Amino acid sequence: GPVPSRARVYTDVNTHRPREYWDYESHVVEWGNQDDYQLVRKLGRGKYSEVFEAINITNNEKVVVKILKPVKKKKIKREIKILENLRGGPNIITLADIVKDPVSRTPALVFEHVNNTDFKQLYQTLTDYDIRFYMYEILKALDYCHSMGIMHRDVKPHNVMIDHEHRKLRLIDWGLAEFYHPGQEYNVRVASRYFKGPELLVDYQMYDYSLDMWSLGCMLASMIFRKEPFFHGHDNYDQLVRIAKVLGTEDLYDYIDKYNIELDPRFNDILGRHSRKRWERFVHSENQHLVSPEALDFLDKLLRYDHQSRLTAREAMEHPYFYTVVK
Amino acid sequence: XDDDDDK
Amino acid sequence: XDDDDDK
Amino acid sequence: XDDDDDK
Ligand SMILES: *C(=O)CCCCCCCn1cnc2c(I)c(I)c(I)c(I)c21
Ligand SMILES: *C(=O)CCCCCCCn1cnc2c(I)c(I)c(I)c(I)c21
Ligand SMILES: *C(=O)CCCCCCCn1cnc2c(I)c(I)c(I)c(I)c21
Ligand code: NA
Repeated sequence: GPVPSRARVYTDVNTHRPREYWDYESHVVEWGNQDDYQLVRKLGRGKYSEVFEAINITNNEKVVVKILKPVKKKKIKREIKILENLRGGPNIITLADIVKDPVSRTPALVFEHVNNTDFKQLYQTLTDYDIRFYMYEILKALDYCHSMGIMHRDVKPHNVMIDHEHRKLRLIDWGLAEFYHPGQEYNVRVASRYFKGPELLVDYQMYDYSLDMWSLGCMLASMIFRKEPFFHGHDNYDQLVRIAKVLGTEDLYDYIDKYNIELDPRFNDILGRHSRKRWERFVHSENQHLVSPEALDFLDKLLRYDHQSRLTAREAMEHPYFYTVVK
Repeated sequence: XDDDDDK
Repeated sequence: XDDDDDK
Repeated sequence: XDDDDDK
């Protein structure tokens, strides 16, 4: 069997809470009044949701309404409970209300509104300083949710709303998030392919908050190198091949050995042998204004195979890459 | 959304 | 992989 | 509405 692992930070938060904090299946929802809201304009569609700008007609407040398609109530309560436990944290999207149609019983979550920039416009315009600023703002949200015993598990550009005109950022889409219980084996079929950590790709189930830090590093590399996504796999096996062609195979097999991880023999066959490629090799004329020695050192400390060796979000906030933002 | 839930 | 040799 | 959009 694989060697067990525990988070280096916030390991025991959930045992320092009443059971109902994390036992989301017992949660009793506080339902508001759907008649308080009217739709204004559609913003987007999810696999299980339709997302609208809306207005509270009792007090003129602009909000966003996320109408939920039929999924298991268990998943809905998990997302509600997590949003209520994290409400108020820095750059965490704020849940304002929870309503349901009395006839069709379709539920909806009501949130503060964000005027999100086209991520195409967004990439053209961000400077080096901007990337550092927004990265620090994401770290504030991740440190906060990790400190409250939750892993997001789906960190990626589509789930980071940036209103660049208002220099405003929110981490959204808490539908994959989960409570961290040390020793628990989690489903590895989470995150989007390009942002999946090596632990997911080798089926190492005793992962923790540090999964989100791998995803964050994938976002940082795509932004500073102007290559989206940075690790562009065709499937979950190719995804680890793409990672191994940058980080190298030597460290991958050291990680597998350290945790007594068993790979499919054919997976081992396709991984081959790849030298580590220095981060400087990804710098080009078109992206060099976003790259600095500090950025590459920071990236190198996020994108590590061994989840225990990655910076925590709190450690990341201390990195010299952020000195120009905070001091 | 490449994935959906936890188990 | 398609065979069970687990411990 | 109804139909599934893609690209
Ligand atoms: C896999 O990621 C596809 C499904 C994701 C659906 C995303 C639609 C955009 N979206 C979703 N929730 C949103 C919120 I709450 C807010 I506030 C905003 I602004 C947007 I755009 C949201
Ligand atoms: C048990 O069968 C797990 C499957 C093992 C992975 C094979 C994936 C599909 N495949 C087959 N040969 C491949 C090569 I050679 C390469 I390089 C890649 I990337 C992939 I995807 C391969
Ligand atoms: C079609 O592309 C999207 C599906 C249509 C969503 C509108 C449904 C009817 N409707 C109109 N206003 C609504 C509110 I305010 C709420 I809260 C709900 I739940 C629904 I159903 C609403
Ligand atoms: Na400054």
